[PDB]
Amino acid sequence: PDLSTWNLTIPQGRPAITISTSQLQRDYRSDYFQRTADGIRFWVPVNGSHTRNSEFPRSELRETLSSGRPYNWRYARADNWLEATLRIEAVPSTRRMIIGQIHSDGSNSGQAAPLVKLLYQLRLDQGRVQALVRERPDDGGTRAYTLMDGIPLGQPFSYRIGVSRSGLLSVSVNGSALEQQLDPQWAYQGLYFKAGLYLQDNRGPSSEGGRATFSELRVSHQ
Repeated sequence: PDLSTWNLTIPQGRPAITISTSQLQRDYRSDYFQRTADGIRFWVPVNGSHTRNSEFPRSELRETLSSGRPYNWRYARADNWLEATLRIEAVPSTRRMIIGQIHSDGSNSGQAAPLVKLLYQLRLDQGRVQALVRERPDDGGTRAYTLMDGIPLGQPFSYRIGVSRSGLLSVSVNGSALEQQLDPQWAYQGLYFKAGLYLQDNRGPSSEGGRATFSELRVSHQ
């Protein structure tokens, strides 16, 4: 996958370090992020470090300009899409983790919160992917929609998250989708894509954590 348009936050350093787009391009490799024959391999130990405003570790990409500068866009400028193919290889005790998001920069709202978070949850031996969407930028909560179930560890699945230039939010897994016209307050918020592994668990042995390989990861604003 093309890493030209991403920078990466890892679960090491206190607070957590953000690897620049430049450093990422120079074939950066570590236990937390590796370019493999199967794509990009993410790994986040449950006891890894956290960003200054979060309580959970992550090895997650954040959208940027090729210059490494954070890229926040308003949907009206074009058709925005994030497309991925991945397989979950390991999960933490809580058995859930964020695998993708459309986050808000909070430039024109009281908070910087995600518009949508894709959550993978392994229940026993079958994993399901839920889309947690918040109706308005300042909302305190989100609504969960199960897009797909029956995805065991190792089984590849695809997902796509996007917002049309007219404001139509589209979220899907294996093609199973949910479409929603965005509330007008979203039209003037800076939005950005994220992909990787963001845990929602922070306790356990170093041997515990989340792991996944993305065989496909494309971002486009056409």
